[PDB]
Amino acid sequence: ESVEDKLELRRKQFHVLLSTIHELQQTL
Amino acid sequence: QRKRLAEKYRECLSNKEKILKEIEVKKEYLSSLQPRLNSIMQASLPVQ
Repeated sequence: ESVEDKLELRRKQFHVLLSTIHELQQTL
Repeated sequence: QRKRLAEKYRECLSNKEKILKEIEVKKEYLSSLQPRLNSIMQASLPVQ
């Protein structure tokens, strides 16, 4: 459960980074 | 005194040209780092 929570946190961080890259591509 | 005032005006014009060159360098650095960050994000998304 701890490993799954860490993997879900890494997946949410990667999704937040992809959303920030999409917002930067939309703003520029 | 007029020659010293002309030299001070030339130094002020050189400082203004250096400030304009720094502003142009910052604008070109932002314009280059925008596509550089886009390419870095496109490279990071394949690794992700």
